[PDB]
Amino acid sequence: AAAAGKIGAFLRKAVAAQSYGLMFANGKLFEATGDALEKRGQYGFSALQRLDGLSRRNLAAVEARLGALDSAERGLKERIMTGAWHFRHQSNAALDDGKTAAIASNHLLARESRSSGGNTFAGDKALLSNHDFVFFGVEFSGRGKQDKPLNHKHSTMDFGANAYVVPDTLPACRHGYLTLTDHFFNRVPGGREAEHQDFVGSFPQMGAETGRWIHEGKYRQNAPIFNYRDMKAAVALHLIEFLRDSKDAAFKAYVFDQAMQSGQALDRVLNSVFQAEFHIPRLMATTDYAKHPLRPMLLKEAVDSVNLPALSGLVSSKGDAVTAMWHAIDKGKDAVAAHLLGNWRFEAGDFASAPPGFYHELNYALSEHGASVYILDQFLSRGWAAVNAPFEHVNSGETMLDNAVKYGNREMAAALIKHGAD
Amino acid sequence: NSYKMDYPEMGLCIIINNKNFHKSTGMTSRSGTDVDAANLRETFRNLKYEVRNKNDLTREEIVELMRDVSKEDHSKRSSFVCVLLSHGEEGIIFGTNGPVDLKKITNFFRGDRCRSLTGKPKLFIIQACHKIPVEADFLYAYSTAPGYYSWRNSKDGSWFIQSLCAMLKQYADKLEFMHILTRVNRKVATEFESQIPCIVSMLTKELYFY
Amino acid sequence: NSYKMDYPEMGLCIIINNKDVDAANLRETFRNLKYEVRNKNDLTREEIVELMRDVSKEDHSKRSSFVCVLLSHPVDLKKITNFFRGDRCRSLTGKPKLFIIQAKIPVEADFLYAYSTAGSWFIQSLCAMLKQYADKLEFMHILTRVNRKVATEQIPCIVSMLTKELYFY
Amino acid sequence: IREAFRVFDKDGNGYISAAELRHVMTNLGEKLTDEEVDEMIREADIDGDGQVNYEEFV
Ligand SMILES: NC(=O)c1ccc[n+]([C@@H]2O[C@H](COP(=O)([O-])OP(=O)(O)OC[C@H]3O[C@@H](n4cnc5c(N)ncnc54)[C@H](O)[C@@H]3O)[C@@H](O)[C@H]2O)c1
Repeated sequence: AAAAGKIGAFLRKAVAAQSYGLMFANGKLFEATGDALEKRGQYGFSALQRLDGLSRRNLAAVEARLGALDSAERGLKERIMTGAWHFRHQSNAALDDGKTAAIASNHLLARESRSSGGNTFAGDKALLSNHDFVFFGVEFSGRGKQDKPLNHKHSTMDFGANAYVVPDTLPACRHGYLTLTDHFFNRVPGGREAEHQDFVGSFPQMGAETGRWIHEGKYRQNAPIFNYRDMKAAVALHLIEFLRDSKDAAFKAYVFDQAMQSGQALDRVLNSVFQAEFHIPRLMATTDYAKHPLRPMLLKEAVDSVNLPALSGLVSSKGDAVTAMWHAIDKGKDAVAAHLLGNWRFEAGDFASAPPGFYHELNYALSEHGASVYILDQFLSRGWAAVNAPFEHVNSGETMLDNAVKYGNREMAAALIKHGAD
Repeated sequence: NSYKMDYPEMGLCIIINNKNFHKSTGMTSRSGTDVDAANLRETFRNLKYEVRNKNDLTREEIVELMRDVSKEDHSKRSSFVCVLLSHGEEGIIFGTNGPVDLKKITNFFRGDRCRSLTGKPKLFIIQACHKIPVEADFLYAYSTAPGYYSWRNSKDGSWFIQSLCAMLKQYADKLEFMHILTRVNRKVATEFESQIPCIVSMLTKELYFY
Repeated sequence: NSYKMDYPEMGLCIIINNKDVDAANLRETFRNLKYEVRNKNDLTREEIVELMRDVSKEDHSKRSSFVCVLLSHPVDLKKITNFFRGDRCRSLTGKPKLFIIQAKIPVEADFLYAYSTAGSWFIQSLCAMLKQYADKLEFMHILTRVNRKVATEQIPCIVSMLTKELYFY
Repeated sequence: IREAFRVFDKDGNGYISAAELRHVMTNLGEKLTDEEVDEMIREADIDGDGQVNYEEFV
């Protein structure tokens, strides 16, 4: 009965180890800084305890730089480390399933057939290899998860139009880690481009200090990472050190008078000095969350992060059908095209000129670098594309088969020789 | 004096755009670049030029087509423009296969070897990411060292190209040419830098697009 | 628009001669522009790097521009330009630093190196156009006419990074 | 270490101790979500997942 709690926690510990062994085996910082682990298919608890060892040294090092402190800022360190935190995802995909939230990593999502469209690049999977984590943005206000997120933006990106707020008391958060900046862009935005200009604007001449001050300027990118235990002390203990090396009236005005009002006078302090980030392991699923529609979704991102129920609600006439089809022609959205080909009835006269915002003709777009073969097959064997017509605007004088053989696409060259002549 | 660009049409505009690179050489994807060629094609074709866009050329294709555009004809043409957008680091443009030195491109356009183009401008806009060949009436404009540290909100275009296209659509009808390139230097320096383009000019007269 | 060229006093024009009528030709034509002329005669092969370093030590804030006519026939300018970078030479900020040279280029904020061939044709034409046209044309156009005259009678190569125009009146 | 070893009371046999019974106990006894349970079961799945062979996970 209650003995199922041990297995329920032991396996949740087991699943989290592998997403940490990946980052501590791959990646280059941990190789260069001595924080690397030998590569192996089956990890153990060596990967998990290494985070504990590395987070303490990150906390100890910043602790030693400061003295014994004083009673003035006890209303700061104790105020922060005894508050309530709520993380926020802000993604454009469908993550509801009625009354759950199956938010998945990049490695899990790409392990099988996916509905991807996130914001990972090469190097992130090479320099760090933290693609097996679910990222979150922190809120320090401590209000209810059902009221609103007042910070609609991370460092600079607006990752989506649907925030998924979760309490930090969830059992799945116990194995994440915190970083005071983006783990790959170790640079706080400062003053001019930081959000909430009504706050930073009223307080000048510290925005230069918050401007671009990187963290752990030892290897210029060796970002500090903290455990779940140490994630609350570090955001406040680092805040004091930044204050100590600062000179202003906001030093004493709204850092030691906001302790009574830990709402918009504390969220905006910590969200401007730092840029927090939480990394939950492979998957985060819970029935305790909130979905806040921040802004109405456009049609472009309903195609990129494939969301068919929202996309079907967006299109109203055939005019938006071809525009959504032109979006699917790029990015290689196989699933979007199949959905659109079942509802509307297109014609070769539709795809005769690139609509505004598109820089390539129909024949070039189909044979681009990352284009999809499924849409090419459904265009050639439907009387919509001329297989042997040559390009007339960009790289002129060539045909589709030239693109396939330049970029080395054997699966597209075979498709072209079959469905056409070339 | 001036170049007397009253010929029946102005010369060509050739745009070379390299974004996807061979993984053997180890180059970044360099996204957000096809908008630049869109701006450049519309801007230069606006005046009188015959734009020829050429995406993702090779180490040999860049050299070969220049040897083809050099020796075709220019007796009825007034100027000549070339634009290079690539991922070169040194003063050499990197092809998708291998690095190519700037000298080889311009050897075909010297007055010795391109007598159809003599006494006429030969512009060269280079946007890398300076072994200049000395010859009269040439003009090179490098713009190296990007890296303003855009976050995951990736840069839409590039500072130099958008500034060049912006200042040239209105001012390039009464304001000279070197009076425009200095403004491009200023706009990048002031509004963008919270490294800078160089204007290696060897023109013997002035240049007016009207 | 253009550089503001009406300071109380005008910048130095240190003419580092080396080894001759062109030097006297340069002295008279830059005196007419209300400059301060400092002729230094023949120096060593390492010359005086401190000569212009000490120039970068006074208060140029009352001086509107700067000219260094390095007329020679093995010291690079990278170890000379570094004294006028604008951060360690904040006195000379946002104001022209012309380097007329006649026998590697350091990209900086506001510099202009008019390097030329190995009185000579370059100097004779350079002084003549400033004598005639230095009332309507900016410094770019005088350098262009000088560019035409030298080649049509082995060519000057203007390299400029100035963010504004330049007028001597 | 032994507490988590011997907590697997619902075993029946040494090597054969889960089959799919692990799927049954987690979603019946706690409030775990099925999307996460199946991913949890994905690990330690060699079609029989012997208890002792999974204690080399330390
Ligand atoms: N999302 C954030 O709030 C956030 C916060 C801090 C930092 N970052 C940084 O920016 C980058 C962006 O990462 P990311 O969060 O966009 O994710 P990602 O690049 O790793 O890819 C995940 C994508 O899959 C989507 N997805 C998740 N579950 C799905 C499901 N069940 N069905 C369909 N789609 C699903 C997610 O919305 C996201 O769009 C990260 O690498 C990280 O470096 C993001």
